[PDB]
Amino acid sequence: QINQVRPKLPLLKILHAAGAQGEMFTVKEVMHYLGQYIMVKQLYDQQEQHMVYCGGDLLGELLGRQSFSVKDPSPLYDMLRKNLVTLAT
Ligand SMILES: COc1cccc([C@@H]2N=C(c3ccc(OC)cc3OC(C)C)N(C(=O)N3CCNC(=O)C3)[C@@H]2c2ccc(Cl)cc2)c1
Repeated sequence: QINQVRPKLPLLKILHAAGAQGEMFTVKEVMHYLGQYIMVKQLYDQQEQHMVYCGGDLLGELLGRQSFSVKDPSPLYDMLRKNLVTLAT
């Protein structure tokens, strides 16, 4: 209810697969369900949780690659800006 916008359609399918329902979502509203999705699907390595391997996911089939490290916010913001539709650049 923060006058927020809609994400990319495969992101909305990943949110539905997490058990959610929606149209408009913030990065925080996405993340609540995306952390839950990655945990229930196990899209991470138990020993290196600082990486997620979405290149094998719908996020990967959309972007051609979506495997990344969570410790590096700059390339992560560049990916987010393509998967959650917004301003910038
Ligand atoms: C700005 O938007 C973000 C984008 C990417 C990452 C983050 C955040 N970084 C981590 C996280 C960080 C470190 C880590 O391990 C060292 C594990 C993490 O969780 C993933 C494995 C799900 N995320 C988590 O969900 N967490 C971190 C906090 N505690 C948890 O149990 C789960 C967030 C996340 C992950 C993926 C997405 Cl698509 C969205 C949100 C925010």
